[PDB]
This record gives sequence, C-alpha cells and structure tokens, in this order.
Amino acid sequence: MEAGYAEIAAVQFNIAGDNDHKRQGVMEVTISNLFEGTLPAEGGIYDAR
Amino acid sequence: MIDQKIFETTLNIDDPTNFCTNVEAHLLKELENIYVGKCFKNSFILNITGVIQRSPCFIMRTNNSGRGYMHVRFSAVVSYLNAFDLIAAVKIIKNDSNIILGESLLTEPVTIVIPSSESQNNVAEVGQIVPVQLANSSVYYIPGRQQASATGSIFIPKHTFSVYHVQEELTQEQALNLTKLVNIIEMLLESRSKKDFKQICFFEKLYYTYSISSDEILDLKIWKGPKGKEMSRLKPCNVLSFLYDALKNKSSSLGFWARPPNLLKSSPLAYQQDQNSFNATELPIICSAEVMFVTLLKEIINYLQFMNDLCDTFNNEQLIKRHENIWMLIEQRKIG
Amino acid sequence: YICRNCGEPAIYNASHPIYKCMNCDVQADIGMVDSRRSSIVFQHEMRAANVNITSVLSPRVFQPA
Amino acid sequence: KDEIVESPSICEGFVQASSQTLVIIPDNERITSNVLTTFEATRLVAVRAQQLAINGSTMLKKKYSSPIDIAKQELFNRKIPLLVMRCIKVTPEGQKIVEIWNPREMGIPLLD
Amino acid sequence: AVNPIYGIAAPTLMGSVPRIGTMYSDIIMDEKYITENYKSVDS
Ligand SMILES: [Zn+2]
Repeated sequence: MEAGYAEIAAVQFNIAGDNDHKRQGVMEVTISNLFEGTLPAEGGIYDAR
Repeated sequence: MIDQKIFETTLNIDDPTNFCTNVEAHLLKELENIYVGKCFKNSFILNITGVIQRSPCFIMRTNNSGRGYMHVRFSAVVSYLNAFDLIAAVKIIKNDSNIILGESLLTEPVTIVIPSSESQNNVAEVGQIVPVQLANSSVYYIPGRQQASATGSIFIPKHTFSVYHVQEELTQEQALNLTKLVNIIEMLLESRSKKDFKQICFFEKLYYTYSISSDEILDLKIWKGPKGKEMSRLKPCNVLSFLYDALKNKSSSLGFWARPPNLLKSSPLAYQQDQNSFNATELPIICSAEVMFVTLLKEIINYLQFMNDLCDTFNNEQLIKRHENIWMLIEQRKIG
Repeated sequence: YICRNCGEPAIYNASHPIYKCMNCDVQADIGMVDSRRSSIVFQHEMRAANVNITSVLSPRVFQPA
Repeated sequence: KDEIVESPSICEGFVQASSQTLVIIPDNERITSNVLTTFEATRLVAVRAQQLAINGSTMLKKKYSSPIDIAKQELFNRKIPLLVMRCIKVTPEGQKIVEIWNPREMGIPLLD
Repeated sequence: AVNPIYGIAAPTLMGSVPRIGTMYSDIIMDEKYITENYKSVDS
C-alpha cells in the first residue's frame, strides 16, 4: 500500500464530544505510575502507544 | 464471491518523464504492483481489469521534488466473503493451546480462526485440509493485509432451517438482476459437470444431512445427484425454470419459498407452499421476493462452489484416507 | 497522513506495514499531505481543547474520458 | 416515550468531496494571456530542471553541464515537455474548468 | 465554521504553502510530446 499525494482544501471546526475522544484515542489511562524502569509505564500518561 | 469493483486512488510518480513515455502500461504496472494481492476498501484485490479514468500527470506543489502524481480510477476483480460461506480447503497450521486456526487454499486467501469450544474443532489436526464454514460474523478486511481475517467452524450441516414468506409478487425488471446471478450458477454447474460423478456423490452423501446410500439419482439435465427424503410427498420446483418463467411474467412468487434439509442444497429445487406447510424453526421471515430469491440463489451458489472445490482439492484417494477422520466427525454428527 | 474518508489524522508506515485509520477502520483512504511539525502540534493542541479538526483533502479530478 | 440524545462522532456526519471532472476549454475559447507570466516561466524552468536532475534525457542538441541551463535553453528553444494548466473555475456540480496552454507555442517573458 | 484554504495565513497555519506566485498555475506533463520524442528507460 502507498499513500498518494494530497492537499487540504478546507478545515472544519466542531465541538468534540466524548464519543470522538473514545473513537480517536489509542489507549486508556488507568494508573498514575509515570515510569516503570527506563521504558514508560504501560497504562500511564507516558505510554509509548 | 468474485466480483467487479471500481476504485479510485492517487499514484505517486518518481520519474514523470520516463513514466509518461508509455502511460497506460506504466499505470497498469504500478496498479498491479501496489494493489494486487492486498485488502482495500473492504475488498481483496485479485487482478486489475483496466483503467476506467485517469488524470494528467500533475507535479507536486507542496514539496520541491519534481515527482508527480496521478489520480487513477480502475476496475478490478475482488473477492468478498459473506457470512456462512463454505471453504472446502482450509489447512490447520496450528491446532494447539485451546485455539485453532487455518489458512484457505483457494483463489481467495483467508485466515480463519476456529474456536476450541466445539469438540469437532478440537478433533481436527494440523497439516490437515478440513472443510470450514465461516461464522455469522462479517469478514474483517483489514486494509493492507494480504489475506482476509475471519472466524469459522468445521462445516457440519445443521438441521435447523428457515422459511421465507413473499408478500410482494415477482418484482418486474428485477428479474434481470436475478438473471445476473442465474448466469453465475449456470457457470458453476457447467464446471461441476466436468468432474467425475463418483467423487461428487461421495461428498454429497458425506455432507447430506440425512445420509442416503440408496444410490437413487435425481436426474436434471443441468444437475444430477443422489436423491433424498420426501416430506409430505410434496413436489419441489427448479429455481432456474421459475426464473426462466420471467418471460411469462407470472411466477407465483408469493408462495412460501423454503428448502428443507432433505432437499439437496446444490440442487436448484426448492419447495413452494401456499401455507406454512414446512415446519417453521423460526417464524417465517417477512421479506420481499427480491430478498428471498437473492438469498436462495446465494445459498445454492455457495453450496455448488463448495462441492466443486471439495471435489478438486481432494482429488487424491490418499488425502481422503487422511481426512476420513474429519469425514467421521461429520458422519457422527449427521442424524436422520 | 490524513484519512480522506473522515478527514482525521491516520496511521501509515511503509517499512513496517501499517495502513490504519482509527475512525473508519476498513474503508480507510490515506493520503500524504506535506506539513510542518509546528502545524501538527498546533492541531493537536486545538484537538486537546475539545475542538475537532477535520481536514477536507482536495477532491480527485479525472479527465472526461 | 421520551428519547435522550447521544451525540454521534463527527466522522460519521462527514462526507468526502465527490470526485471532479476536468473540463478543458476549447483552444479557440481561451481568454487567458498567451504570454507566459514570469511566475509561470520560472515554475516551468524549475520543474524541468528538477526532472532533469532526476532523469538526464534531454532533447536539446547542445550539451550543458547544469540542469538549470538545460531547462532555460529548453524553454527558450521551445522544447520543454511540460504544459501549463490554468484553473479557471470549480463549479459546485463537480467540474474543474481549466485552460491547457502549451509553453512551446506561447510567448516567453524577459527572464534576464 | 468551515474554513476554505485560500490566501497566505490559512495555508501557512495548516503547514502548506500558499497557492500564489510561482504556484498559482498547475504544471502537467506533456504526454503527447514525450511519447513522440523520448524513450522509456526499459525500452
Ligand atoms: Zn478515516
């Protein structure tokens, strides 16, 4: 697969509800432990995802 | 199933000067290199039939490279798999860890996950081509993957069936949309005619719900196959003949259309009942003639393709010897 | 990389094959726009404030043919 | 039965712009100038020079050691293989009305 | 609000370059001229 060349023609602004946040987000923060070892703690706010 | 689809995409051209020398050939080559053998827009691309439309080889404004881009709309052959499709050849790469899964060995690549919940699934062994039916869940065509992903179980003909009620008489000028499909089934039946009748009989009696060794063969010029049981001594009608009756424009479409488990699935015959003479496992579905006829035609096409693929892939008696244990699973499950 | 179907930023990686859109899932149509990391950060900041930004990619144009 | 409202995602209500059709104005009906503007000549030369850097095949008989000179002499000698598209209008019906101009048959401005 | 991308500020804030000056007019390749004068690399 390849991503063809494209340009932005317009921008639409809207109020983002919780549904948009749930759909767009790639993970859910559950713990307050920032770091586990050198690598970021999984489920924290620095999760590599 | 195999179908014609139209996509439209944008192709980046690294050397526009060389690309434009033979635009059609270069565009076809690029489309084949990029899209053939990958899942795109909920469809698996098999080959590129042609380029319906295209645009001039523009030059990228935003970047300072001389590279160009071309909007191309192309018609290709794609494979879409619905629910309940039957896949004759499925090799089990790894039946272990209470999870099962196998890869299709047909023109439409698929990765099917078989649950360990069912005992029949656990019985199957690795390196064994086991026929499989996809579950009711839709097939997941992740873009960019070279094979579709689905969940299925070893095909065990189920006794429960459904009855369809037609409230609208035959749709007029939609008989042509149905004829598009009768053509596909005709091609499938012509293909089935070539192979030997004995292997077809073997597989039909293996997958016939009510196994019959009587060797009695219902003979229809398009279709020949061993006969089954008779319910209420009722007379089924060939779907192809009723569709041909479109010239008459009268087809008695209202009557309940149903195919009992006894009635061979590959056979075009289906029973028409004025009332709910067929036992209704579920309340007869209130559907139009379009929905029903398309449904019955799809089911028969699925079963005919299943049978042709079964005959082709098990063309060796020794492979059948290995898979007789799978056959025993099906036979043990079969009741009558 | 922006998904044409939904106009939202998407996930595309060529070396490691990734062609994914969180919103559309299947039916994703990724297109590569040229931009600046500053503009990306600006859009991410605006989204953080619960202002959804949808980018309408320029339409494809074909010869009459 | 009172009905509550749950706001759908914005993406669901978004419909992408439909594909357009390129409407090329006939040669005799063009109304834009037949003399390349300085911007258009500069863009043509720059694009041709970049493509020469990509692919070195050139029609010019004389030999030069720089892509810029090759592109300049191609424009001046009317051998440049590029075309100029002037987008006039984008109608709501889904048409892109444009004018296609051939640099080799156009007037060239004073670039020096 | 729906904001079309025109002028200088709007493309600039979106990371793109304004479509004016040298980028006002599109440049497309002359397929007819090339197919009669140039030869494919493979050919
Ligand atoms: Zn999307």
